[PDB]
Amino acid sequence: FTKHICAICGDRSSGKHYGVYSCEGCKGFFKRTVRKDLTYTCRDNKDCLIDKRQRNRCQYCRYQKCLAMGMKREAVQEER
Amino acid sequence: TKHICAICGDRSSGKHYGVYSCEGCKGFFKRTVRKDLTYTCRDNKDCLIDKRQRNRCQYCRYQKCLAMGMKREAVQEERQR
DNA sequence: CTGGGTCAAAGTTCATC
DNA sequence: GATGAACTTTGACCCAG
Ligand SMILES: [Zn+2]
Ligand SMILES: [Zn+2]
Ligand SMILES: [Zn+2]
Ligand SMILES: [Zn+2]
Repeated sequence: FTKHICAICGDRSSGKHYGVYSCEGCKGFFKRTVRKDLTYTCRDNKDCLIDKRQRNRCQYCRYQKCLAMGMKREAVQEER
Repeated sequence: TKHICAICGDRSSGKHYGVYSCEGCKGFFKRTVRKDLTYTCRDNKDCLIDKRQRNRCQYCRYQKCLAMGMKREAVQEERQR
């Protein structure tokens, strides 16, 4: 079931992931970012629009928005 | 399931934009859609699109991508380099 | 009331022309 | 700039009280 919306990009959501209502895309993205301790950089103004269509344009801005909406790095477990 | 590109007959590398196709036809469809490129056929819009002559008519290669089922809706926005 | 995993099919890269 | 073989990321769908 996906009755709520993603706080980061506005796509559909099953509910909270890492503390925030998010879609499978934003969940996966935050998980991988944290697991591999990735660092991104914005080529524009560090204010890129994050919606379903544009969410992959800028990883840096997608990641800042994950944090801004409440996703917590501590909620990502170690790899099994 | 097929290992032949439905557009040009070269070995396909998997399904791309809805059609079993090669990396060449995938790449060409992606670029055409992303950049809104329009081509013109020099002959009569019926050029042979095969592994060896696929680049000899962009108009006919693109029309064949569409005819074989490639979907423009499956090409996404360009990401940051 | 959300942790985990996969891998098809999206993506980009860059040597070669 | 265009191409295409090789390389990387995404996210829909599945697992589990
Ligand atoms: Zn999202
Ligand atoms: Zn940005
Ligand atoms: Zn082909
Ligand atoms: Zn032609």
